[PDB]
This record gives sequence, C-alpha cells and structure tokens, in this order.
Amino acid sequence: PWEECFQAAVQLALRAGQIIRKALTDLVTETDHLVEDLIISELRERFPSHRFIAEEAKCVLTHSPTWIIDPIDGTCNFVHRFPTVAVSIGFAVRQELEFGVIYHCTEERLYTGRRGRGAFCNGQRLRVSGETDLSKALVLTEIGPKRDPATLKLFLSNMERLLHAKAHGVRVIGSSTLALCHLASGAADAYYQFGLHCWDLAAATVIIREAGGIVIDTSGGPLDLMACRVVAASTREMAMLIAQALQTI
Amino acid sequence: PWEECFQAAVQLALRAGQIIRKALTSAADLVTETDHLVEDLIISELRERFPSHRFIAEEAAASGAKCVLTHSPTWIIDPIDGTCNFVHRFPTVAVSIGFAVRQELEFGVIYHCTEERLYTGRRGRGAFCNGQRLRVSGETDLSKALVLTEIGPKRDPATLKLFLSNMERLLHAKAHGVRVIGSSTLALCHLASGAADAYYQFGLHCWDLAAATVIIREAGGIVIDTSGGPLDLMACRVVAASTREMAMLIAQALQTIN
Repeated sequence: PWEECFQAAVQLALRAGQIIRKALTDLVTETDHLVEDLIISELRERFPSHRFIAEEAKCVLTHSPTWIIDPIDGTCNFVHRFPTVAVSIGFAVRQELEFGVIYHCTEERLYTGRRGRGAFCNGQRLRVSGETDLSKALVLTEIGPKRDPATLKLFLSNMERLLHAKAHGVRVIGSSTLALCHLASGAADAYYQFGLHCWDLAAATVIIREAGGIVIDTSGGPLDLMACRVVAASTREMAMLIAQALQTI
Repeated sequence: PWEECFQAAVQLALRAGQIIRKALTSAADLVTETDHLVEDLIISELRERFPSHRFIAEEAAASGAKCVLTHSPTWIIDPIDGTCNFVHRFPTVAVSIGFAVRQELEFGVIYHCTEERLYTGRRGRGAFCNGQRLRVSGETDLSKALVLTEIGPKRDPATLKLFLSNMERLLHAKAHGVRVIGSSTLALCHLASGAADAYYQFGLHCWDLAAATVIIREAGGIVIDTSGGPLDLMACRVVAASTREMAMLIAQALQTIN
C-alpha cells in the first residue's frame, strides 16, 4: 500500500512506456499483451497477496490491496499512429484509491499522484484550473468504442446540452486517461463519459483529486467504478453544472 | 516566386512559434496580445521584404467579406490557430503561413508550437515534417477511418445543430473514430502525415486551410469542398481524405447548411 510498490508502478509505467514507444514505429494488440503480461507478471511476483483488476463482474473492489491497470489506453490512436496513447497503473487498498501513474508514451510525460501527497507531471506539481463558469470551460470527452444505433443519442444529446451552456469549447482526443490528465494539469476544466471501464479512471482519479479537482458520477452523485461512467471537473460548481446538462440516459 | 519567400515563411513560423511557446508560461488578456504581436511581427516583415505582395489574414478582412484570392503573390496567414487551446494551455496551437501565386497554393508552412513539429509543403516538391517526408494513409473504408473535425468559435442553433447533424451522419457510417482537438491546421497536418484519414468542417477561415492544403496534397491526399466538388476558399468549408473514395464517402454523409 505505499512507496515500495509506487516506485514499482513508475518504472513499470516507464518500461511499458518504452515498449509501446518503439513499437509505435490491425492487431498490433500483441503489444497490449506484452505490456500487460510484463506489468501484471512483475507485480504478481513482488506482491502475491495483491489483487488485480484490468482489461482482463469487473471493477468489484475489495478492501485488499488491488491494482487497476490499462496496458495501453488510446488503442485506436495507436493503430493510426495518432500521437496519444498512455499506460495507466492505479493502486487501491482498503477499497479506496491510493495512488496513480499515467504515462504519455509519445510526448513522454509521467503523470503521477498519491493520496495526501499531491499530483505531479515530470517534476512540476499539478493543480487544476479552478474554473466554475461553464461558459469558460474546455470540456473533454470520449465516444464509446462500441458503435450501435442508439447508444448515440447519449453522445449527440449530451454534447448538445453541454455545448449550449456556452462551453468555451469541446475536445475528443481518443484517450480518456490522457484527457483526464489534461484535467489535473489544468489544460481542461472538465471531463465526462459513459462507457469507460474503471482501469481508465482508477489512476487518473487519485491524480485529479491530488491536484484539487473533483471526480463524481455522471448523476450529480459520487464516483462509482463499477458504473463505467464519470464526470470530473476543476471545481464543484463546474462539476455539478456538468452533471446537470448531462443526461443520465 | 519561391525561394527567398519560403525560407522567410520558415523563419517567421519559427520565430512566432518561439515567441508563442514561451508565452504558454491572468485572462484572455495575453492571448490577444500575443495574437497581435505574432501577427504584426509576421506581416510587417513580409510587407517590408516583399512590398508588392498581398495578404489574406484575419486583420485585413476588415473589408467586411474576404478570402478573395487574386493572381498576384499572396500570403494567407494565421498567426495563431488554436487560440482557445492557447487560453487554457491545451498543448495544441499552431502558426500557419500559406503562399499563393498565379492563383494557386504554392507552399504551406504550419508549426506545432509545443511539439516543435514543423510542417511544410511546396507545389511539386513533396510534403514534410521535421525532415521526415510525409505521406497519407491511403485508407479507403470509412469503417477504419479516424476522422477529424472542429466546431467553429460561434454558438447559435444555426451553426450548432449543423455540427451535431454532420457528426451524427459521420458516426452513422461505421467511422472507426472521431477527433476534435481545437486546431484545424494541426488536424489537417495529421491527415497529411497518415495519423488520420479524413477531416471536414463548415465555417473555417481560408487562412486556416491555405498552407494545410498544399501539405495534404503534396503528401498524397486530396482536399475538396464539402459538397464534393472542387475546393473553394470563398466557401469556408472543406473535406480532406487520404483517398478520393474516403473523400467522397465523407461528402456523401454530410450535405450543407440546410
């Protein structure tokens, strides 16, 4: 539940970070297998008692020390060579998130956060924007990798309401973890999405909160990992305003 | 005309890239300052070195309506593309300098400020990025298509419901993905590099697509009008794919303002 395993996450984040980096050079998904295997394998060895949740009834979090990982977030980008793919390694214990280590492979940024001990990216300490005016917010969001008839109106409509509140703008970059990190750094003021598995927000959650940001459920309430839905923002006013326009549908 | 001018294009994209990159370290106060500095820094030097050249920029168009490309040597400029990103320190802003002659796009030069990516294109001389020669993906199935689009700066049921409908139409086809990064120039350089397959937008100033057009073309891709016909700088709209099929498949999806 601390340091010894946190430094384990950083290097592993780095090793995998190095593995897909020179590999990013339609199923190169073997890279997914090489980086996960390599990470879950070295962590299972060094910490046998620990549990593991990751893109293997899914995000059932116990109270025992567990690891939530995403071998390579931004796989659709990776395919097309579109520079935005990360590695997420989140760590829980007592059924709460302890720390997070996201890694931007291309641009080489090591976003990391730890419960109580602040958030950081390659040295510089992170701190969210603090925006509260929806009309000044840069909102990031993703689209379910799953494409079926009506799971659409939740994208086009959500985007619709949010878009009229006078959002200064809207992004979609093909990577929830990285989008979440833009939130922690301050480059964005909010994020929302339906359909992101927990291994995408476990790491990013400790990071954002350790930078002053908040992470709740799409419905104004608290974050629920088993939900596959989240709404994080710079401030509470912002966050609530987001869950507002947001349609639980 | 072409050598002295192109190298001038580079020097300035760069210098400006430089003065902007530093700036990314308050309100929308400073962006406007930088936009004016960069703009005045770029324009005043070219007008001095080439006192006969014409300009298609944001700060000329004061003439009401604009983007009228004559036959004389003209510079299409965008001192800062991605100013909203600039405001929020979202790492995606560019400087763009296009050059036309005989009413044709001669060379493009777009600089990715933060990522230090310097894109250039020259009629018949190939497209590049930091030395690396560029080439489009050549993907042809809208189902494996990574598509890019941007929403204009304006917000009104008009230009809004349109964006959504087009988005809907594009998602209606099995488009493998959609990206919106807050930069049409950079969105376009990705199409030219192979990192994306298509792009489309209604309401984009012509200075945001002059340089970018030479580049996508010189890389192997095609840039056409939203209706599927020939590109029209006066239309403020576009479709750009890696293949003519991809291109028509996009225009096929969307239609126009009404």
